[PDB]
Amino acid sequence: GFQPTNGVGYQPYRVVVLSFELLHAPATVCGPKKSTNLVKNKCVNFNFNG
Amino acid sequence: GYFKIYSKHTPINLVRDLPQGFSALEPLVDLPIGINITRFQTLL
Ligand SMILES: *[C@@H]1O[C@H](CO)[C@@H](O)[C@H](O)[C@H]1NC(C)=O
Repeated sequence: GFQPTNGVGYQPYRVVVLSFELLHAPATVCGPKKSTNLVKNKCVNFNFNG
Repeated sequence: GYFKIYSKHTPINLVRDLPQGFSALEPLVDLPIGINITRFQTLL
């Protein structure tokens, strides 16, 4: 019963629901990975693509 | 679950035969289809 004269609660809301599933197939979506700058000619630990 | 393809191209000038020689194939692509394949057919 929406009308323009409304208060805090009796307002129309949009809802979007996300859902996910697991399977033996390969993964298709993931969050991105952060990466440092590169220092050179120094003794350091390193991680390149794992 | 990954389907992988390899390929190469070369010129030949010979008839009704595979010419004797040696080559190696670079990788091209793979696809995450994960669909078991049992049969295939070629189109012309
Ligand atoms: C792979 O074969 C199995 C047989 O147990 C079948 O259940 C499954 O549907 C097949 N994969 C696809 C993508 O159809």
